[PDB]
Amino acid sequence: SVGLIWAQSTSGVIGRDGGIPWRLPEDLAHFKRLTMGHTVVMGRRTWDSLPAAHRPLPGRRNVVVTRQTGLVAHGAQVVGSLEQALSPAEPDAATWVIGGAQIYALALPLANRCEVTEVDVDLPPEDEDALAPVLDQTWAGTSGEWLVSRSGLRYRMHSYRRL
Ligand SMILES: NC(=O)c1ccc[n+]([C@@H]2O[C@H](COP(=O)([O-])OP(=O)(O)OC[C@H]3O[C@@H](n4cnc5c(N)ncnc54)[C@H](OP(=O)(O)O)[C@@H]3O)[C@@H](O)[C@H]2O)c1
Ligand SMILES: CCc1nc(N)nc(N)c1OCCCNc1ccccc1N1CCC(C(=O)O)CC1
Repeated sequence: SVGLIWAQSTSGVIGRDGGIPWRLPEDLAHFKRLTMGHTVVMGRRTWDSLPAAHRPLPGRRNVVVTRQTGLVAHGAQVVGSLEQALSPAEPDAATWVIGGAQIYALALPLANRCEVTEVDVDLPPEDEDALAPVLDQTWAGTSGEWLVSRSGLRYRMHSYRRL
């Protein structure tokens, strides 16, 4: 089982200036609950984007997809392709692909699940933004209710499964 998990603005932005252009504690907790104890696979730019306190993601096996021989920043297992990242795999549990846009594009054809947090923050897409992948007719989804964060932003979760 391969799942993609991401947070996006309503406009579809996932990344800007090497980071995430909002702060949503409730999404961080959701992401931690879904991924704890599992393998997380990410692109190398996302690895380098993590705040140092959070790299590697504690309690998870951190796999980083790169074309380089290895990385200066410690704590990852490097692989040269998504296929190498995914096999061997943890039994009875998802491997989670946690970004960014390039790695989501590689993983989308292989995935069985997508877990999306939508953040109602007004962020018109800018030229260099990383955007969320678009889901085609092979996906069926359900959506939770709109929630209000302690910081005032409205957000909600969408969950998709391959038909
Ligand atoms: N909102 C969210 O949920 C979320 C989640 C994660 C990240 N983000 C944001 O997304 C942005 C980063 O995304 P991104 O698309 O620029 O980068 P990315 O997917 O994180 O990483 C791209 C890197 O992955 C490696 N790579 C890509 N294709 C490969 C392939 N076929 N084989 C081997 N290695 C390959 C390359 O590493 P090398 O250059 O080392 O070869 C490439 O530079 C940041 O803004 C980050 O904050 C947002
Ligand atoms: C939460 C962002 C997010 N949200 C959904 N829904 N999906 C994703 N793929 C995703 O990006 C994860 C990679 C970037 N994380 C990240 C980026 C910037 C600051 C902090 C973090 N971290 C959050 C998770 C914390 C942990 O889990 O311990 C540690 C700090």
